[PDB]
Amino acid sequence: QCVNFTNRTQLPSAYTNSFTRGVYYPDKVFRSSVLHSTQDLFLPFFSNVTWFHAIHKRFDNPVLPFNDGVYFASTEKSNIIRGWIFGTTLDSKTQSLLIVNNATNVVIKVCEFQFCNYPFLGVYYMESEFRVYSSANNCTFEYVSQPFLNFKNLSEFVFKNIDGYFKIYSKHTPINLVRDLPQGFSALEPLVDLPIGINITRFQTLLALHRSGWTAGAAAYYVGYLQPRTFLLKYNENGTITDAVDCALDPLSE
Amino acid sequence: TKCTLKSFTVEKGIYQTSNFRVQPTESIVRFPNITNLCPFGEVFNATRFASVYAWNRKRISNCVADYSVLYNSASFSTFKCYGVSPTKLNDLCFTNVYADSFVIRGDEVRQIAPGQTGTIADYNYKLPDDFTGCVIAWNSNNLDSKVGGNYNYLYRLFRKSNLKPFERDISTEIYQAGSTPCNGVKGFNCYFPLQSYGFQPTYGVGYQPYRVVVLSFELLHAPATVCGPKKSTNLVKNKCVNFNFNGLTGTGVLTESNKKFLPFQQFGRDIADTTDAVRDPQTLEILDITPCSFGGVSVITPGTNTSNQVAVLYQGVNCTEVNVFQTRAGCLIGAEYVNNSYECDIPIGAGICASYQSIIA
Amino acid sequence: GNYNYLYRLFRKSNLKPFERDISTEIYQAGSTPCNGVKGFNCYFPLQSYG
Ligand SMILES: *[C@@H]1O[C@H](CO)[C@@H](O[C@@H]2O[C@H](CO)[C@@H](O)[C@H](O)[C@H]2NC(C)=O)[C@H](O)[C@H]1NC(C)=O
Ligand SMILES: *[C@@H]1O[C@H](CO)[C@@H](O)[C@H](O)[C@H]1NC(C)=O
Ligand SMILES: *[C@@H]1O[C@H](CO)[C@@H](O)[C@H](O)[C@H]1NC(C)=O
Ligand SMILES: *[C@@H]1O[C@H](CO)[C@@H](O)[C@H](O)[C@H]1NC(C)=O
Ligand SMILES: *[C@@H]1O[C@H](CO)[C@@H](O)[C@H](O)[C@H]1NC(C)=O
Ligand SMILES: *[C@@H]1O[C@H](CO)[C@@H](O)[C@H](O)[C@H]1NC(C)=O
Ligand SMILES: *[C@@H]1O[C@H](CO)[C@@H](O)[C@H](O)[C@H]1NC(C)=O
Ligand SMILES: *[C@@H]1O[C@H](CO)[C@@H](O)[C@H](O)[C@H]1NC(C)=O
Repeated sequence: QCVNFTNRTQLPSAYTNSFTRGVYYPDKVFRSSVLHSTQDLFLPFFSNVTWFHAIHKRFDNPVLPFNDGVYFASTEKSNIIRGWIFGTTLDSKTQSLLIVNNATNVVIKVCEFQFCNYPFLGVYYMESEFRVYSSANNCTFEYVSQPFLNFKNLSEFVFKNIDGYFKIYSKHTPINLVRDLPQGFSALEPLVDLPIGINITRFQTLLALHRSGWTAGAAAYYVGYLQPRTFLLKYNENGTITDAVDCALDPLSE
Repeated sequence: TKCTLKSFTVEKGIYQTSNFRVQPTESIVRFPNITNLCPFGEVFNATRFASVYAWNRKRISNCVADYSVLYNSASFSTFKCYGVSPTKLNDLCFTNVYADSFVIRGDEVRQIAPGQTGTIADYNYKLPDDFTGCVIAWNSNNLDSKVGGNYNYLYRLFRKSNLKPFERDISTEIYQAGSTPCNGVKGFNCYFPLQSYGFQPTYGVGYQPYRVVVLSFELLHAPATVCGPKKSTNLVKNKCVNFNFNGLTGTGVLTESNKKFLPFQQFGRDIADTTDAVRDPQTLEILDITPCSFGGVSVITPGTNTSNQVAVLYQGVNCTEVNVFQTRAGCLIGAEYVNNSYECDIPIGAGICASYQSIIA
Repeated sequence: GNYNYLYRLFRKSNLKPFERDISTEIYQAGSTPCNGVKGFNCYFPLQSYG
């Protein structure tokens, strides 16, 4: 049941500095008290990350290209963000991906669906507004897992696609800053591989709409871009990445 | 020593002649837990089948394709394949499995073949010229045979043109054999194409039903989500054996480890990128890899002009894994360790020398 | 139809180079042994050319 939104206010997107955030484990290899240099598609330190807002009256629902891998972070509470969309055309021409988190479980369906111009969710003040897609035709792959969810919890995410292996990475990071990133270091532990092997070029985030007209919550989420480069990751005694260095950042790091 | 030196006389000294290597005892192959079987109960062993022109296509994907139960069942009358080895089905991996089921008579089983021209193939289900997959069939006289008539299972008898490979027709148009103008209305030379079977209790061999469920494989560029079963043998510890930890083959000694692996790490590497710890897949335990006790073998001899006695040094090898002395340079065999101290005659290493008085260390 | 030449379609184990097998015995292609008698999952090792 696709529905247009005629109450949109126009304001440019914000920007911020990625800081020392976005480090993920390159592989599943334990390493202790050794400085491992790896060549892998990483989010560059001190990079330019695009910032989107939701406030009530703004509503940022873009369709950005996946490029070669997208970093995603969300300083969020009350579960405004509850899923993602992946697919080239997102209509009845090419296959898409569906990620929906709700009161039962997370849904990972690899299906060719005809998405709306603005898909969304619903929280009327409990979810009772299931308007994401107006139709459903075919499905080829399907997966089931467990849910992954002043702002307290910032949920980093890194996605990649090498030979169709849709790796998903995340970490639970406590925070206290209402708006900007914290100052510190935290590696991103892997979750699950998704060997789907289809065409992925663009992605889209699903938002949970509130109702008191449609209400909007205080949301702040990020879209980082991964680039191929080299990193120097320092491993602690217990095997976690406690420090990282971007070899192409500045001459001292090189 | 003579053979290594390529001479029949050996001067006094210590010569490395070979390499000691603790050979492996057994080969260990271990893998994660065998779960999430393919639900073939509701596919091959269902209750109600379908007509041959309306075969039910079921997708068997993202499950470990166990073929032993399907292959070794005595209820299946015949197991036939054209392009794949029946006994190699456990070692094969596929993107997906096309599970299709239908019902045909006893003499129609030969028609299920690549390129066969029969009354069923050209109008119900036609195969390509390079088909893959094994066909499973069985006699269903115990259940399909009904005195009142088993007319539920139909078959498309005729159609205007031959079928392309892998085509399903659900239409119910009127066949036109002659030049009479028909507009969906039956007449002298216009009849319904679909007909019933003839499964009756009186009929014997050659006139009996054969339920046929066919598995087909596609091996496109998509990752091999469907694969075969893996065998996880017993686990050995504190022994130099070969091991296979999810493809990480090699030889080494496995012991209990106090290393705290993170909940996603399966392997552990040292500074020089050599695997020195593995998480056991079946039961999550960390096993240190210690290389098997290798080392050079040195033969301590005086000149052959003096004697033929020799002493053997196993460099860097503890004596328990090989007149037996434990020097810091390794295990020494054939030399008696005296408590006296002389000038060094034949150097062993770490302050120990050898001499011929019998060979003493 | 000439059916005077036959090929060893099925064999239990591989052949070494310049080694000939003439053992015209049964192939146990199933879990249940043939017991030396032809039957289900058991055929002649040599198949005539069509
Ligand atoms: C919501 O709005 C969007 C754009 O504002 C609509 O998308 C267009 O709809 C018109 C009307 O059918 C089509 O002619 C265009 O081709 C659509 N655009 C594209 C890019 O395809 C959308 O249909 C609206 N939703 C509903 C339910 O009307
Ligand atoms: C990021 O790029 C945008 C334009 O693409 C620019 O307006 C903004 O100032 C940049 N921010 C930083 C921190 O470089
Ligand atoms: C969560 O989404 C699934 C998607 O099919 C739906 O079946 C389920 O009812 C939803 N949960 C609730 C509480 O409505
Ligand atoms: C997709 O669905 C359409 C109709 O919904 C159907 O005609 C088409 O065959 C389907 N394709 C696949 C690959 O299932
Ligand atoms: C994937 O989609 C992009 C844009 O839609 C297109 O340029 C590309 O050719 C597609 N690749 C494949 C393999 O379909
Ligand atoms: C490593 O583990 C020990 C306990 O074994 C703990 O005291 C210490 O804080 C840990 N260090 C890090 C950096 O997590
Ligand atoms: C039918 O086949 C399935 C395949 O595993 C098996 O589990 C089931 O037991 C079979 N049915 C009967 C009645 O034996
Ligand atoms: C896997 O198999 C082992 C072997 O007994 C068992 O102990 C374990 O509970 C099983 N399950 C998991 C999730 O490891």
